[PDB]
Amino acid sequence: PAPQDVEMKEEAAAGSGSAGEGDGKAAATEHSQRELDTVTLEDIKEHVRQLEKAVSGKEPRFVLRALRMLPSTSRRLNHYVLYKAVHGFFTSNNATRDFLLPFLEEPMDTEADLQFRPRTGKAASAPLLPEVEAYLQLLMVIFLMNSKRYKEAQKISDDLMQKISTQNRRALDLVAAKCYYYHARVYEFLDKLDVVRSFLHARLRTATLRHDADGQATLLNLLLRNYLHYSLYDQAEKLVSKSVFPEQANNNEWARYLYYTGRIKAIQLEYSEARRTMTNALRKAPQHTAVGFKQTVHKLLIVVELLLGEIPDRLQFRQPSLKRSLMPYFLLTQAVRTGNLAKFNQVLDQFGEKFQTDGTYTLIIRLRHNVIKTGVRMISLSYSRISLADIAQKLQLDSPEDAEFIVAKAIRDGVIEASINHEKGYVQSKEMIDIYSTREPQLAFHQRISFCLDIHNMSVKAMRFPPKSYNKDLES
Amino acid sequence: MVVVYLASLIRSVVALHNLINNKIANRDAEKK
Amino acid sequence: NVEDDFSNQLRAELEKHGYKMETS
Amino acid sequence: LNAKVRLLREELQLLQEQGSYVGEVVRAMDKKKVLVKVHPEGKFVVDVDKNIDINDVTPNCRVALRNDSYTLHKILPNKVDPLVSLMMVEKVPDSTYEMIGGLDKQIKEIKEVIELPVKHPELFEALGIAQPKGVLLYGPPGTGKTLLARAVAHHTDCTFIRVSGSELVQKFIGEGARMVRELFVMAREHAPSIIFMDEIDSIGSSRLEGGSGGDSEVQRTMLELLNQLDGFEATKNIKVIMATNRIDILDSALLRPGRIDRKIEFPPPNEEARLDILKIHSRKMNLTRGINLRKIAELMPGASGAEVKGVCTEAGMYALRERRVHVTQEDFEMAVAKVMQKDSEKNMSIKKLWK
Amino acid sequence: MPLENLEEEGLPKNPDLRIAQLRFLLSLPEHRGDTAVREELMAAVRENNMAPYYEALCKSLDWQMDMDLLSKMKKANEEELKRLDEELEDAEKNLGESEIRDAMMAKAEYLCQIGDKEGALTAFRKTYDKTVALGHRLDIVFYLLRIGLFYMDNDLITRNTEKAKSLIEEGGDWDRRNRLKVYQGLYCVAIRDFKQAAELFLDTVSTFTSYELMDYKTFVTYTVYVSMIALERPDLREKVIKGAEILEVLHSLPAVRQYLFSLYECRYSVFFQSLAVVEQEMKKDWLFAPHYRYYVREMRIHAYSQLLESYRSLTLGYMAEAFGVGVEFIDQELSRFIAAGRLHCKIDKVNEIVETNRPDSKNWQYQETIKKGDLLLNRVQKLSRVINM
Amino acid sequence: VIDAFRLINANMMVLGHEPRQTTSNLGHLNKPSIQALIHGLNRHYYSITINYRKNELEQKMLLNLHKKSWMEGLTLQDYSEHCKHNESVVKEMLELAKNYNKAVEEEDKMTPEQLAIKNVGKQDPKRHLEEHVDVLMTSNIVQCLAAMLDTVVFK
Amino acid sequence: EFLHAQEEVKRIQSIPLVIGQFLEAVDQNTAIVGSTTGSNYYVRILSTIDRELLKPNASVALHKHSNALVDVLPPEADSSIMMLTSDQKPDVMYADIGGMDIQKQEVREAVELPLTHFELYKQIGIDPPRGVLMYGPPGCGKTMLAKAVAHHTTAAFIRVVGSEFVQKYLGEGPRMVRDVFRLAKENAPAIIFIDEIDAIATKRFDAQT
Amino acid sequence: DKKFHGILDQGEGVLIIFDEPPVDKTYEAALETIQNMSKVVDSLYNKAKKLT
Repeated sequence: PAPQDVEMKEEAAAGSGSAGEGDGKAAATEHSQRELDTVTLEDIKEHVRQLEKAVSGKEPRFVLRALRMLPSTSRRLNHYVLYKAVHGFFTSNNATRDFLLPFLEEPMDTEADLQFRPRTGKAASAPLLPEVEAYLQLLMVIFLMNSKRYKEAQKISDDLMQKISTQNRRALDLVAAKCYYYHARVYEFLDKLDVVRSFLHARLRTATLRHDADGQATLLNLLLRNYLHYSLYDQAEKLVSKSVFPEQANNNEWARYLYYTGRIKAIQLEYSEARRTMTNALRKAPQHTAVGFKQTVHKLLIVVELLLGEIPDRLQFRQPSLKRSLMPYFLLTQAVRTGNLAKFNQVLDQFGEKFQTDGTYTLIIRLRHNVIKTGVRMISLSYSRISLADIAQKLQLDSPEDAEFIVAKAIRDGVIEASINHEKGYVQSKEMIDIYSTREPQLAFHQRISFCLDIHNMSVKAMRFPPKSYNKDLES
Repeated sequence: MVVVYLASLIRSVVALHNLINNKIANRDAEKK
Repeated sequence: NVEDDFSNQLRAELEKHGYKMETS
Repeated sequence: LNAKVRLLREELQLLQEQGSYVGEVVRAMDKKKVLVKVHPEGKFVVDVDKNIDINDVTPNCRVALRNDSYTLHKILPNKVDPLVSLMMVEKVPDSTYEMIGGLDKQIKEIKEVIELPVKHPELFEALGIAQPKGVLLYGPPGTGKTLLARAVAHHTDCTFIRVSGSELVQKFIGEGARMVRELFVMAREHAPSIIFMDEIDSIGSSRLEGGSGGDSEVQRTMLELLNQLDGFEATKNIKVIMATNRIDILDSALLRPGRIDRKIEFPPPNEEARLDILKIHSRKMNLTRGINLRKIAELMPGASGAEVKGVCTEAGMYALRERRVHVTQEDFEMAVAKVMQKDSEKNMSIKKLWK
Repeated sequence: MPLENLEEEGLPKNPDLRIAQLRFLLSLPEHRGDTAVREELMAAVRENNMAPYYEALCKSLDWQMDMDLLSKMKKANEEELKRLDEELEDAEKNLGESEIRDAMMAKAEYLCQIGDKEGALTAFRKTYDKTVALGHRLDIVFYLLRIGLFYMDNDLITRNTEKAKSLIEEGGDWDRRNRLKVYQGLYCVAIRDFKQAAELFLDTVSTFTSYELMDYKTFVTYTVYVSMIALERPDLREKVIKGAEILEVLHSLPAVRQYLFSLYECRYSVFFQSLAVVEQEMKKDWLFAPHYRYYVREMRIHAYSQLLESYRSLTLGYMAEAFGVGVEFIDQELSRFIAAGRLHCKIDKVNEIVETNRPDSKNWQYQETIKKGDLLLNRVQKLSRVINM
Repeated sequence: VIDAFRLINANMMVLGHEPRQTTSNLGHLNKPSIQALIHGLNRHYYSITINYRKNELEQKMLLNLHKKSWMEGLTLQDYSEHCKHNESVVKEMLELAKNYNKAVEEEDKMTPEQLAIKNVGKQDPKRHLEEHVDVLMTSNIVQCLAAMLDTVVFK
Repeated sequence: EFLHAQEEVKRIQSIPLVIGQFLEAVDQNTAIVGSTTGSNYYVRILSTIDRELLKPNASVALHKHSNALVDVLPPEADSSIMMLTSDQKPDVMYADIGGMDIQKQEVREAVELPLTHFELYKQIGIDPPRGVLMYGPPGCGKTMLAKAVAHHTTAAFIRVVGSEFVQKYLGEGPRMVRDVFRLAKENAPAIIFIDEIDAIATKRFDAQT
Repeated sequence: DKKFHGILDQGEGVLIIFDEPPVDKTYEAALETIQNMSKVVDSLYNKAKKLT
C-alpha cells in the first residue's frame, strides 16, 4: 500500500545507510571498520530489515538514497528484483518501485551519510564513488538468500559488479567483500551452469597485491563451494593446495571456509580434522546465513564420526531440537552400537537416496566396515575365548570363515590388540583393560593436556582483546 | 574471562569517546 | 546407548524359568 | 604500573603529618569557621578546606578531621545516634503473632490501639479519633505481656526503646525521670517508636510499695509530656507503654479512661495458647513422626509460654542422653514431667523463678 | 498430599508404558483444581507424551475430562479473587501490615495449587517484604518450587531451589530443611541420574512431620525402594538392615523387602526375579525414573559385579540361570560392562569356565580421574567461543 | 636515606647567603619525619649532592648468590613427596570451588567494598584457584624434568 | 623498579609503630580507626598491604612519624589476655562438690558440651547454648562449679576479672574488651568467664565523675 | 566390604589374596574436586549469554 510503503522505506534506507557510510569514511581504522561491516551490516539487511513491516522490498527509495551510476540503466536492477521472471518469493511493492529510476522523492538531503548524487558523482579516483556503488549493489542482491530467485536482476549483476571494481583500494576491498559473496551465489547456490569463476579469481589477484584480508577470504570459500555443487570435485581438491586463508579473517568467513574444507578432507580419508572443522563453524558464526547450512552440517557430521571410530551417543540428537532432520541417521547409530552387520545394510540402502544430497554418498560404502570393526573390538575385549561359530552367528557374517579373515586384518591395523587362532577354533584376547601399565598413563595425560593448551591460549588472548581496542582508543 | 568481559562492556562507552578528545586536547594545551 | 530396559525385563523373567529346568 | 610508582614517590612526603581526629559538627558560623566538637579532645572553632568537601559546613554531620589546626576534611558517610545504639546493644527478642497466639481475645485489642496509629495516624485522623496517649498493660504475671510489647515493635517496623531504669543505659542526661522530652525528640527522628516502661517485679519492688512506684513516676511525666506537646499533639506515633501487674501503683492520670486509650486485661494461658506456642517451637528441632503436638500442650499445665518452650528445650537434653539424632516421642514424655516440676516450684514460691 | 501431583506428571514420560500412566496422571489434579491452568500445562504433557484433557488432540480421550470441570474451576478461581479484593478493602481499616499480608500469601498458595505461576509470584512478593513467621516463610517459597516440578520445565526448577536453599539454613527450622530435600528429591529422579535422589529420602522419613506430605507408611515404601538403586551390599546392610527402627515398626513391605534382601544373600536368581516385576510395579505407579534405560543398566552392572567380585569361577549354567536372560544377551551386555574397567573379567565358553581377574588396584581410581575430566573438557571450548564474539 | 651537611650558621640561611656559597651544587629535599626535620635541615646546610663512584667490577660482586645452584637445578626429591604436593593442592582447590560458582554467575558489581560482601570478593576464589593451578603446574614440571635429565646423563 | 619502589614503603612501614584498632574501611584508600592512645584518627592507607583480612575489626599499625595508617597487624595479635585458668587451672572436678545433682547436670551440659564438640548438640536440632546467666543464693558456690569445668576442659577457658578491664593508662579501658573478645572469635569455641558483675557494673551510675 | 579385598575360587579350593593396595590418596582427592568444576562451568555459560 504505497501510502504506507513510504514511511517504511525512508526509515529503513536511512538506518542501514548511516551505519555503512559513517563507518567507511574514517579510512585508517581498518580492524573496526572490517568487523562492523562484514558481520553486522549484511546480517542487518537480511534478518531484521526485510521482515519488518508491510512489504519486504524497501529497495525503491534506497537506490536514490545513495548513487550507483548516474543514468537510470544501473538503477534498473532495483526494478528487476521487484518484478521480472519469477519476482522472487519476497513481498514486492505495488508501485513506486518504477522501471527505470525507482522513486521520485529523495531522502538524501545533502548528508555525508546519505550522500548527495552529483557530490558522489565527481569521485572516480576517490573511494567515495566505489563504496556507495557497492553498498547499493549489495543491498539489491541481499534478497537472494531469502528468496532463492533466479534470472531477474542477477543476469547483468555479475557484469555490473566487475565494472564497480577497478584496481580497488584496501578500504574498497573491505566494502566490496560483501558483494563478492553474492556474486558466486546467484548462479552457484541455484546451480545454473555458468562461469562465476572468472570474476572471483580476478578480484582475488587484485586484493592479494593490496593485501586486504577480507576480500581474499571471501573468494577462496566460494571457489571451493562452487565446484563441489557443480560435481566437478577434482577441481576443488587441487584448489586447496594452492589456497592460503588469512589468519586475520573474520568469524563468518572462517566458518564457511571450514565447513566447506571439512567435506573435502573427509573424502581423502581424513575424518579426524573433518569432524572438528564442521563443529566449530556453527559456534563461530551464528548468522542468518547459518540457518540454511546447519541441517547439512549435522547430517554429514554423523556419518563422518562413525568412520573416525567414535560411535556418538543419543543425547546429542536431542539437544539441537533438529532431532527429526537427524532422525534417519539416528537408526544408523543404534545399528553401530549393537555392532550387527545385517541391520546396517538394509537401513542404509532405503535411506541412502536422501544421503546423496549432503555429500555423504562417497563415504557411505566405508560406513559398512565400521559396524564390524565395533563388533570385533567388543568380542576381543569382553571375553578371552569364545568359539568362532558363536561370533559368526552374533554379528551376522556370511560365513564362520568370513569372521576369520576380517579378524585377521583388524589385528594388523592394531586397533583391536588380540590374536585369532584359526586352527584352534577361537579368538584369544591378548589385551587387558588398563591405562596404567606401560608408558601409557603419560599418553592419557598427553591427550587431556593437549586439548587444554588450545583452550588456554584462546581464553587469555580473548580477555585481552577488548582492552586492545581501548588501548588503541588511548586509555591506560 | 566472563567477569573480565562484564568490565569491558561498562568501559567501552568511555574508552570509545576518549579517542576524539585526545587530538583536540593537544591543540588546546598548546594554545593556552 | 541402545534401550536395554525394554528388552531385559521380558527376557530375564521368561528365560530364567526355562534355564531353571535346563541347568543349575 | 609506571603510574603506580610515579604516584608512590609523592605519597611518602604527603603522609608526613601531625595526625587526624574525628568529631562532629554542632553548628557552623556564618563567617565560615565551624564549631565542631572533637570527641576525645576539646571543642574547636576552625575553618574548612574547600579543595576537599563543602558538605563539612552542614550541621549535625559527623566529620573527619585532618590535624594541622583541627581542620575539617570531609563528612564521614557513617553516622550513629545513641537512640539506635540502645536498640542495638540489647538485641531485644522479637517475636511473631503465633507466640502470644492462642489468646485470640488479646490480639484484637492490642492491634487496634498501638499498631494502627503508628502505622498510619492518617486513618485515625480521617475517622476523627484522638491519637492514643497511654496504653496500660495489666494482668497477672505469665500472660506474655513483656513478649507481646517486643512482638508489636517487630510487626509495625518500629524501634523498641526500653527504659529499664538503668543508669548504664542512660547517657542522655545520665538519669531518666526528668528525661521526658529528650527521648520524644529522638523518637520522632527515628520514627515510629514505642517507649516501654517495665517492672520485672524482682528489682525495684521497694520503689512500688513506697508511694506507688518511682517507675510510675517516669510513666506519669512521659504521659503528661505526650498529652500536650508542640504541634505534635495533633499527630502522634510515639506512645508510652506501661507494664505493671497491680492496680495499687496506679495514680490519678493512669486510673481514668479518656486519658489512656486502653486498659488491657490479659486472658491467662489456656489450653489453646500452649498448643499454638508449642507448634511454632517444635519446628526448630528434629521431630519423630506420629507425635501429637495437641497431646503435649494439653498435659502441660504451664505457667507461662516460657514453660511451654521449656518442653522442647528439655527434650534436646534427653535426645543426647539416649544418643539419638532426632528427638523422639520418648524424649517428650520425660520432658513434660520435668517441666511440670518447674511449674510446681513457681506456684510454691508465689513469685517467678527468674531473678 | 501435594507430592503425588509431581510424581503423576512424571508417569507419561516413562518409555516403558505411555498409555496406562495417563489415567494415573488425571486423578489427583482433578481433585485439587488444576483444571483452570491445565489448558496451558497440556503442551508440557505432550512432550511427556499424550494427555487425556478435554482440549487435548492427543490419542487417549478414553478417560477424557468432562467440559463442566474446566468451567467449574474457572468460576471458583474468580470467586476466590472477588472475596480477596474485598478482604483487602477491609484490611486498611485494621492493621495494614497484618491483614493485607495474610490474605496476599493465602491467595498465592491457592494460585500455586492451580499451577498459575505468574499470579503466584506477585501475590507472594508483598508477604516476603513484610514480617511473617520464619517456618511459614520457608513453606511458601517451596510452593513456587512445587509449581515448576509439576510443570516440568527444567530451567525453572533451578531458580527457586537456589533461593529457598539460602533461607533454610539461615533459619532455625530443621524440620523445614528436610522438606526441601523431598522437592529436590523429585528433581533428582526427574533428571537421568537416579543415584542422587536416594539420600534425600533417607533423611526425610525421620523428620518432615505430616503436613504437605502423604502418610508415614506410603513414605517408608518410597524410602527403601530408592535406597536399593544407589547403595551396594555394605552400604545397604549397615544403613537399613542394622536398624532397631524397622523391627519396632513392623513390616508392611514384603515385595520391596525381597528386592533389598536378595542383594545380601548374593543369589542373583532371587534378584533378577524380583527385578523384572519390581521395575514395572513400582516405577509405573509413582515416578522414580522418566528414563527407563538408566534404572536397569545401573542394577545389572551391580548384580554381575558383586557376583564376580566374590567368586572367581562359575559354570555357564549357573551364570545363565542367575542373570536370567539369554547367554547371547549376557555376552553382549558384558562387553559394555568391561569398557568401564571396574568389571574386568574374561569368559571362556569353549572351555566353559568364566574367569574373573578382578583387579582392585590403583588402575580403578586412575580410570576415574581420566574418564570424568572429558565432559568438562569438551564443554569450556564451547563456552569460550560463545563469550569472545 | 643519607644526607650530607658541612654545617654553617643560622644567619647564613636567613640572609640568603647560604645558596651563594653552595654553587656547584644541585641540592634536594626529603622528609623522613615532618616539619621539625625540615627546619633543622634548613638551619644546617640542607642536602648537598651525593654522587657515587661505582663501576661494573664492584657491581658484579654485589650481584651474586649461590654457585650451589649447580647441584640444585638438577636435584628432585623422593616420589612420595611429589605425591604429597599434588594431593595437598587438589584438596585445597575443592574448598574454594563452591564460591567460584557464584562468582561466575554474578559480579556485575565493580565497586570493591560491595563486591567483597556480595560474592565473597575479598578471599576471592578466582585469585587463589589460579594461584594454585600455577604452583602445581610449575612444581610438577621442574621435578619431573630433572628426574628424566639425570637418568640419561649419568648412565 | 616496582620492587625497589615497594622497598620505599617497606622502610616507612617499620618501627616506631603504635597500635590502633581498625573500626571500618570506607574505601581501599582511606579508613577510620580508633587508636589505643585514646584518640581516633581518620587516616590515609598507603600501598603493599591487604585490606582483605582487615575489613572487619582487627589490630592495625600506625607510624608515629606520619600518625597515619602505614601497616597492618593480624586480628589475632595484640590480644590482651589469651588464656588463664587452663594453664592455671584448679584441680577441683565434679567429685569435690559431689552433691548438688541438679546444678552439676546444668553446668556440664551448658559449658563442657559446646567446647568439646559443637557438632553433636547442633545435630539434634536444638541450638548449642549462647549466653549463660547463673543465678541463685550466693551460699551454693557458683565459682566452684566454674572451677570443675575449668579443670576438665584444660583449654578454651579465658578468665577475666572485672576490675582488670578498668585502667589508669590512657585509652586502654574500652580497647581492653576488644582485644580479649576478638581473640575468642578467632580460636572458636571459647568461654569467657566474668567472676562478679555485681560490684563492677552497678544498677546506679551517677555520671558527674 | 573390602577388608583385604580378594577373589574366592570355589572351582579349585583356593582363596586368591591381593595385598598392600597401590591405591593413592592423590588420585582419590583429585576425584572430589573435579566434580565441583563441572558445576561452575554450567553457571558460567548462563551468564555468557548476556555478553553475546
